[PDB]
Amino acid sequence: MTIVHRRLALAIGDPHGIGPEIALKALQQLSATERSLIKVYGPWSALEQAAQICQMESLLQDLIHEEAGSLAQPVQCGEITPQAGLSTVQSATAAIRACESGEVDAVIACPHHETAIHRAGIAFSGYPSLLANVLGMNEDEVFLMLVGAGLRIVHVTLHESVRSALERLSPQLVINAVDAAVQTCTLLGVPKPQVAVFGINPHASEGQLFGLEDSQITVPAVETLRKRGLTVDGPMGADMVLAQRKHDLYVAMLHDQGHIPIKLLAPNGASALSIGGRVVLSSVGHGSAMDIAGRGVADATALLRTIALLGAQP
Amino acid sequence: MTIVHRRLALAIGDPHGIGPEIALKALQQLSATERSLIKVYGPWSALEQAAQICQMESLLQDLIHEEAGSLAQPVQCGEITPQAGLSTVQSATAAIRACESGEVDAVIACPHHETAIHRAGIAFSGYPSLLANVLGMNEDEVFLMLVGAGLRIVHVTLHESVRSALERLSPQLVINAVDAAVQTCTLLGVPKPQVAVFGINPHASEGQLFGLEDSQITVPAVETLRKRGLTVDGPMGADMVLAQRKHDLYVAMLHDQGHIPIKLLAPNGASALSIGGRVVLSSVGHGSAMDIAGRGVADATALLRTIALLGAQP
Ligand SMILES: O=C(O)c1cc(O)ccc1O
Ligand SMILES: O=C(O)c1cc(O)ccc1O
Ligand SMILES: [Cl-]
Ligand SMILES: [Zn+2]
Ligand SMILES: [Zn+2]
Repeated sequence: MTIVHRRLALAIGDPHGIGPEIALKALQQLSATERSLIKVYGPWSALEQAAQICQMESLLQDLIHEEAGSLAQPVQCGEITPQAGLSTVQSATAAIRACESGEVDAVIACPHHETAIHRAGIAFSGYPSLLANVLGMNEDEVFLMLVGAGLRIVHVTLHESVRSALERLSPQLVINAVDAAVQTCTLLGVPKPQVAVFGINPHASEGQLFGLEDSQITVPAVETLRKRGLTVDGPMGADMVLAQRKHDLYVAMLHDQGHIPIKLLAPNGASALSIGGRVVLSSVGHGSAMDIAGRGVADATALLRTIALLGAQP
Repeated sequence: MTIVHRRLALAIGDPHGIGPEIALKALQQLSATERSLIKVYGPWSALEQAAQICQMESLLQDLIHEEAGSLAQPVQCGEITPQAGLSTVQSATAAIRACESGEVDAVIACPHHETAIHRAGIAFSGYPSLLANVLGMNEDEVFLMLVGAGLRIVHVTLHESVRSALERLSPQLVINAVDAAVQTCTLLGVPKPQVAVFGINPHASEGQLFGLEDSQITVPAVETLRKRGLTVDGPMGADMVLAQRKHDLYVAMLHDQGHIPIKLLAPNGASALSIGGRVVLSSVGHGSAMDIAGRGVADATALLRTIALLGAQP
């Protein structure tokens, strides 16, 4: 059964971690045709290392590959180094540039190590930020969509105090979040999705009874999106709309509104998609696992599921 | 199977609705011993009416009853009247006063009709507010706990703008909410609960990276609760802790944090418990059903489940 129905870039993550290993393990399970659709970005030495541990030398031949994040020294499985940190960011940057340019349709980034990246002197708050830099966009014009248990939830704000989020919220920012999420839905295999916008305040403010914010922010936003031809319900109380389960995309105003449901229904298998300017990037749901790196016992189910998600048939 | 292990007050709700009918139907399914623990508050005429339609006159004898919300005219099943609206509020007020005074340990309110109550010139936002008035407490000193799919979630703030809730939050307010919820856990059959406190900010502020609020409010609150002998984890990110499902009580900081999960896992079969002073009050999850009122088609499963919850063995 085929799962890859488009061209993907696979950035192999921290080359001292399990990233390289899970990359090979995942690709091995795909057919030849499927493998020809996945271009692997990262240092070749890391991949040779993982091949020898995993007995997958045969596979390296049939691998489309672009050298990125080359190492100046041998691979040290399980060690945190700035060298590995830079490699990580260079591989992901290459993958993203390939997607920006149209050479691939999406990017999957294998696990990084924040310490590694930090020690290299590189600021990194997440894949949202990274994606912003590379494309030269504002950090807040890149959005996180969680996907899990059939729920797709884009977040208009993310990793800041609730106060800070509320101060930042505006009609335009919501419109941008939806625009990004709707295009992403095309990739995922839902070309014209039915959208629901969450209320900032409880029950979407109940007119103005529980706040003015929804009347100033979410209501204008929805009316514009409707006048531009989009099918959008709301603002409605997050709690209520989610329970109905009659929409393809939900638009959370705050981190917890979208994160709580996803993690409740999918405490392991949720994908996190950073989306900006025609680039969709998903991390893999776990860390670099330095404790097991290079012992060849890492599961590549998560990565495979991530490939199935970004690879869906239109 | 016994389900009533303590003294309960049953306010029969709108006397033109199904409240009277489901009251009799529920009580009928209980044993004699169980019935002696339930004191029914409401007009006797409504109960005679429901008996005669449902052929349950035998039961009225063995019913502990206090006249409340008497009607000045015959019962008109299926009609919305201010008379029925007042009856509703008087019955519930009596039930609550019986709980306040220590005559019963909890209160169950059968369905009301908002229009009925409104036409009587009575303000009514919900059972939390009503409970506040009757006891003469501030609306913010009463807490809503939702119960459903194994989850019990008390809310420290409720029905106000997110900004307003954040402005209200304080160590003491959290401690109060927990104190109320923990006593309620005793009633519900969980003497020594394991508690988890949600973060105000995403990831409980991530030290102080995503705000100072958790270090000012939730962290102090937890340390006090621990020093007073409670087993309390957190503050932790709402999303994360909920997914673990290793706690008996969760403490939401905002409406949506607690409401989203409950409604998602239990779009029916969820209880709403208003708790203030020693009083625990639950609604039934449905309306007065004027379309069927007095046609003998109402099920009392929902009410019976509500009795099982507030009636649980210590
Ligand atoms: O699961 C989270 O709280 C989360 C953490 C991140 O670093 C990035 C996106 C997320 O959704
Ligand atoms: O579930 C809700 O949003 C809700 C609505 C109300 O009208 C009263 C209490 C609640 O908890
Ligand atoms: Cl009375
Ligand atoms: Zn997060
Ligand atoms: Zn509500």
